[PDB]
Amino acid sequence: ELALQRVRDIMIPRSQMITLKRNQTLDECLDVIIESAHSRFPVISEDKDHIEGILMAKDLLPFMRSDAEAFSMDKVLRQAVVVPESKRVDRMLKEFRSQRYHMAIVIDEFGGVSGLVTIEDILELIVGEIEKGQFL
Amino acid sequence: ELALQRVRDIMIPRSQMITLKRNQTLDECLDVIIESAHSRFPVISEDKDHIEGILMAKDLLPFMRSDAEAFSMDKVLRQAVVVPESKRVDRMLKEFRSQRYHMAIVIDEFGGVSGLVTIEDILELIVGEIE
Ligand SMILES: Nc1ncnc2c1ncn2[C@@H]1O[C@H](COP(=O)(O)O)[C@@H](O)[C@H]1O
Ligand SMILES: Nc1ncnc2c1ncn2[C@@H]1O[C@H](COP(=O)(O)O)[C@@H](O)[C@H]1O
Repeated sequence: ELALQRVRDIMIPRSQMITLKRNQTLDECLDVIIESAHSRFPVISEDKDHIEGILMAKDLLPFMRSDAEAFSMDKVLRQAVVVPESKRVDRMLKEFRSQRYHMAIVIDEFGGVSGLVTIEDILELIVGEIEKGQFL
Repeated sequence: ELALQRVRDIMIPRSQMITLKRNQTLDECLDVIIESAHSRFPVISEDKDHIEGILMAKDLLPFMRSDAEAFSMDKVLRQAVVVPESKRVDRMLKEFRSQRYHMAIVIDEFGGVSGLVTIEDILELIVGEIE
């Protein structure tokens, strides 16, 4: 059943993505991170169609030490992985697992950002199927 | 297949739990959290047999704001959920899902802490079965 669904069917659409701007202050970033409670965030330049990388909330913790250097986006920004929306979900899960990451940026047939997908949503689909089977 | 396993079979044993002490400073907590790379931590008093609660690393972030109050353990400590070693894993998964949490403390029949169990490890069992 995983082999038959595409990432587009399970992705978080572009409009629902919680992102950070490359030049936002630490306080603004914190407001977004704390309010949304997510762990990872696409980082954009001007708009959600231009993703510069991913920020992981955990990577902020070292900058909370009493003697740490100052935070800067350049110090924590990681490269984002991009996948086409047509990718099969079983292959997406295999890729998350083998390459050891959690979030991909999803692009459509025109090259624009159509959303994001995470390994957690694939696991949610699997367990959801478990609970549906248990419902019937 | 989950119904045939017990939490004892999949738990992180007591000796391997990465914990924080109730009276640790923010710097000490950060050292443990950053080194271990975990997201959630049992909080203990004298020893791992007395769990006072759970600390979630994300709950430290509000104290990073430029105008935030000072950190203290009392501001972030969360209540811990306890389950017996004998609990069947299908029931544990149902509980994590319905109550929407990730980590439970595992105790033996005498009241001692035998370890901790997480939803991530159950999901690892499931995905392992898929692949
Ligand atoms: N930056 C984000 N924007 C929108 N949704 C997200 C984001 N990060 C995670 N999610 C969604 O929230 C779920 C829980 O992940 P998290 O909130 O990071 O624990 C994921 O499986 C996604 O469906
Ligand atoms: N505080 C902890 N002490 C020991 N193991 C943990 C702790 N938190 C999570 N784990 C385990 O470490 C692995 C990754 O979980 P996490 O670090 O929360 O992403 C899983 O096998 C968890 O069961």
